[PDB]
Formats: sequence, structure tokens, C-alpha cells
Amino acid sequence: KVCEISGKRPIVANSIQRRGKAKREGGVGKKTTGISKRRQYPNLQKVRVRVAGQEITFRVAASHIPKVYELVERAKGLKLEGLSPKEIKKELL
Amino acid sequence: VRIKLLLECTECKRRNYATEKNKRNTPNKLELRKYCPWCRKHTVHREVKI
Amino acid sequence: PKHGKRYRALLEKVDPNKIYTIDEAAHLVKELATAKFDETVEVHAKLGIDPRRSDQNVRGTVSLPHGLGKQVRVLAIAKGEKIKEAEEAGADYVGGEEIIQKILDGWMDFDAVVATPDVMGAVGSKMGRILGPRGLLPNPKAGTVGFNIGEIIREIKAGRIEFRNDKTGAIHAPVGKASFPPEKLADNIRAFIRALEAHKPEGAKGTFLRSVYVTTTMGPSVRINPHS
RNA sequence: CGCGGGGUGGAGCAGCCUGGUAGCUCGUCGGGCUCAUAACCCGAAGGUCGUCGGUUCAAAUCCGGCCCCCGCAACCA
RNA sequence: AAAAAAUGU
RNA sequence: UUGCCCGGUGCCGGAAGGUCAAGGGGAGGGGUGCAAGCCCCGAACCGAAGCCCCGGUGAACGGCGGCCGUAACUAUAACGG
RNA sequence: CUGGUGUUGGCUCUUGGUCGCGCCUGCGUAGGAUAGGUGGGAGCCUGUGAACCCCCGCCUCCGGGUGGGGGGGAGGCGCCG
RNA sequence: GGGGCCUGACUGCGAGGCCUGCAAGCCGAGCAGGGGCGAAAGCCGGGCCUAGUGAACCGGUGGUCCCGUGUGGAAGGGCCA
Repeated sequence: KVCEISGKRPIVANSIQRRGKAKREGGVGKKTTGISKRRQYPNLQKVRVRVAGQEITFRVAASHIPKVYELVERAKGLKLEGLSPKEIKKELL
Repeated sequence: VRIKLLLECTECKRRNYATEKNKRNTPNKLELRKYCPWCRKHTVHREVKI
Repeated sequence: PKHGKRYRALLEKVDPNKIYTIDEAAHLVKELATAKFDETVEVHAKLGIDPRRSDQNVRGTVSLPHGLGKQVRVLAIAKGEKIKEAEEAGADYVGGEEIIQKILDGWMDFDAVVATPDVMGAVGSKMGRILGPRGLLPNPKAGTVGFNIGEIIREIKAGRIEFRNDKTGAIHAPVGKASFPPEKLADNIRAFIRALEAHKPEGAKGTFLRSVYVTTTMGPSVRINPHS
């Protein structure tokens, strides 16, 4: 759905089907036999973490993974101990 | 046409062209012959393929 | 053991992991040329061109700078008045019309054998289905077919030798003895590598000299430098 | 288009990397063994080895190059 | 442990 | 009670090879720069399923013709080709 | 359906196709034996050790071939046949 | 019908008309350039002639005075075949 750290979501995108010689190659150019509506997805994965004594997971996009780890880092030097797992999340920046 | 074939000519000292035809089979092969050239003029001519 | 006690100290001096030149290979084969007869140079050069394809059919001639130091009995069919210009050009036998009748029934090898461009309608069947092993047969390429024949003789009798290529693009051609000094084994190895990268087949691929080695009589190479 | 692969008796198929024989059958013809027939059993007619160019001492064969088939993947102003 | 091995106006 | 045929097709198996995308890979070429360079193409080969091929399968889709020759005053032909 | 990657990290074992190089390898039958081609070619190898035993290293179309070591004592091999 | 030399089966054009809806289809003196046969007048812009073929739109090769995105060049176009 929605990558929580980066925010990247699903943007409309296309499916270009085309048969014929690449102009620069053989010649005559390349025709299109179709185009269609698809949907692109963020390579989100799942990741848990300590932080307080409560395991809180995150729906982060792939390449934004060692990021949360950077959050759990600065996270420490902070007013943490409130057993609100709920609250534990959004808090972090 | 088929065996006949589409022939082009050269200015045996450069480029130039004329264009007529062979007949691979029947007494043929190797095509050199005089013809007057545009790029200056007074030579003979080769064969090739394009 | 595996070779001449005379042969061995010829290698422990030529490291194969050291790039010698036409200097340290004209320097050190005066230390590898160990013996009691005068040895020449065995400068090969297996080319990179292909062999079976005619689009890379190597074949030239090299006029060495200071010579083999090794004579060469070169004759000539010669035809006409050049019957007399191949004997005032350095040669033993020249022009007699047909001496393909005395040279028929046993031979102990002289050296060079040539014939002019007009008697090449009757020069490939007599002793040309005979002298070809030691490829001495007359042809319009290797420097053995022209009316000026005596001039093809006066230069081969000066330090010239004949080159081309065998059943595997393997190239050999003599610089000269092991008797020629510092500038004398290098003045004839390089000048000779000036008629190979120049006769280089246009449809061949990669460096035309796959590996160059300067070796004396029966013995140890000096993996030389192709540029220096 | 390209990588392959393939054509040799009247049809069938080996000889295809090895060079050196043109064969293995079906089928017609003779001739063998029995007491005769059958059935097995032999020797032959017959193929530019598709074509032409070629290196060899010599080619179906290795080289060439194209006509021609069939597989695929691709090309179609 | 005589492979199979037909008939005969 | 449910026969004959797995050639094609589907399907299940299977591989010695054919072919085949991305990608890897870098031989060699080229565009420029006074050059370091930056760029483009990019030959060998390695690269899946797939289809070709190999076996199997009918209570899988389907199919299950013919036309000579053979017996007695013809016909017919279990018979064989 | 599947191949490349992302998520994706530890531990050995094993094989490639490569290519770096030291430089080591090859037998149908007829044969005395394991003859890759075509030239050189009547003589090299030994006192910087031969015939034969021995060991292990490598290869095997398991007969047989190759090199180092270590013994010894002065013998080996090749045209020709 | 046969024989000798040769290549005009030219390029650069084309007054002038046949037909005709377009557009295409067809004839061509003569000039210039440089040739061929020819003693020469001369003849030759393929074949005794009417069928032997298919607009453009995209594109491949050659050629080249041309355009070349700030500037020099390339990428890619134009045009002649």
C-alpha cells in the first residue's frame, strides 16, 4: 500500500507491446500493437525492531530499510518507556 | 529477375553507376566493360551487388 | 638426461618471465649460442592471421642490413641476354635453356632456384612437381619470377633469404649468424620485422605477431620484445 | 534473416567424424539344398552420392558455393 | 533334456 | 458387455542434442578531447521456461479406408499382397 | 510458467568453463610395443651416471607411458630388417 | 541468315505533339559532353512492335556543393543513384 518512511505509493503505468525492427537497427521503425493500464508497486518488505522492550514492525520500501535502523538509533536518546506500542510508532519522526 | 539479376556499375577508379542486368547461369560472370562516366569521362566498368 | 649438457646452460640464462628485446636478445644469444660451429639466428613469428583462408596468405622478401654471414648459392634460368646478367650479378649457374635434364636422377641440394615470367607455361611441370617440398618452385610472388632475374640474385647473395608461411601461419626468416656483433644481430632482426607488419593481411585479426623469439641453431629461445 | 540438420539404386536406408567399398534390404532374374514344394541361401541389372568450383596420389565423404527441402526462433515498405 | 524346423491328387 | 490404431492433437514422463529473452561477459570498432578520460556500439561463451525432438497414454480430442490377387460349370474369398 | 535481482545472511564440501602462467600430454589392425601431421635426419645420451631392482608423484583406450628420488656399474638406442 | 570491330543497354536536356479525367502511359529532331562502327554520307539515347509489371507512405546501401539546435564536430536528416 503506502511506504511509511519514503511515502512512495502505487502510480499508474503502462504496458507497451511492440513488434518490428528497431529503426536504428534493421530499419523501418517499430509499431505498437497495444498499450494497457497496469499498476506499479513499491518493493515494500516487513521489518521489526526493539525500541522500549516492545517489538514494533514497519512497512518500509526495500531500499529504505537500513533507514528505520537509523530511526531506532536516534530513537534512544529520548523520552522512551511509555508502553503505548501504538504511540511508539508515529512518534519516531 | 531470378537468374537474370539486378546489376549496378562502378567507375574502376572510384564510384559512379549505370545499372542493367546479368543472367548468372547462361554465359555470364565477371562484369567489366567500358561506359562513359559523369565524374569526368573516359573509362571502363566493374560489377557488384549493392 | 633430457638434453645436451652443452645445451642446458643456455636456458638458466634466458628467464621466460623477463621481456628481453632485440638488444638483450642480440646481447644474450652470444651466451646461448654455445658451440663449435657458426650458428645463425632462428627469428620466428607465428603470425595471428588465419591459415586455411586465402584472405590472409602472407608472403614477402627481406633484404637484411649486414647479412647472414652465410653464403647462398643462388642460380637462375634467365632467358635471352639476361643469360649473361645473372653471372655478372653473383651466381654459379645461369642461362642454358633447360638444365632440368642434368638435375634429373639424384641431387645433394645447392640452394636457390628461379625462372623468368615467359617460361612459366613450361616451368611448373618439369621440376615443379619436384622442388616444391623444399619449396624452390617458380612463382610470381616470393621473389623468383622476373626478367631482371640477376638483380634478384645479387641481393640474395648479399644477406637475403626467402620467407612466406607454412601449414599453420608459422613464421621463420634469418637475421644472420651468431658471429655478427651488438648492432649486427639487431640491425638484421628489426629491419626484417619491417617486411611482415607491412605485408599484414587486411582481413586478419589482432596483433599480427603472436609472439617473437630470437634463437641460435639447435637450442634455447630468448622471448624477445616486438617493439624497441 | 540465421544458426543448424538433411538429399546417394524403382521406393527404403548405411556408409558422413576415418578418406580409400559404392553398398544393406523389398522387390524381379537366374543358380543353389529336398524325394518335390514351401521356407531359408547366394550372385548379379541399377544411383552425376543433387549441382558446379575446388585442394589429393583419389573423393559421396573433408573444403566451396550455391539451387531444395524442415525444424525453430525472428523480418513483411 | 533332439531352439523352431509344413505339407505329399 | 466395451474390441482394432498413440501418426496428429491434449495430457503425463523424459531427456543426447536444435533453438531461444533479459542479464553476465568482455574481444575489437568508433565519437571526441593537448591528453587523463567520458561515451557509445559490443565478437567468443555462459545464460530459464518454451517449441523441436524421445518414450507413454482411448471410460483423452479424434479416426477405424480402401483398390488388386486367390477355390472346382460364374459368384463368393475365410486366404495372402 | 520461468530466468535476473530486491527482501538476502552465516559454514564447509564440490565442480566448471575460462582464461594467468610452470610447463606437462595423443594407443584402431597388421606391430616387437600407446606411430597426433609434415619437413630436418645418420647419428646424439653418458665420468653433470647407463642396464635392472626399488619408491612415489601423473595419466590410462588398466596393456602400458612419463618424470624425480635412490641403488649400481658401464650400458643404452636409432637407419638398416 | 553469317561475319568484323565494339558498347549509345550514354549523362546533361529537350522545341514539338499522340492519348487523356487526374496521374501515368508513348514519339523525339536537335544542341552540348565524350565515344563506337565507319573511307564516307552517316547511324547509335538498347531489342521489328504492341504484354514483361505496382503511386506514395518507412526504411538499406552507396554518392555528395547541402541543413547540423550556443560555438567546433558527431548523432540524425536532405538530395543524386
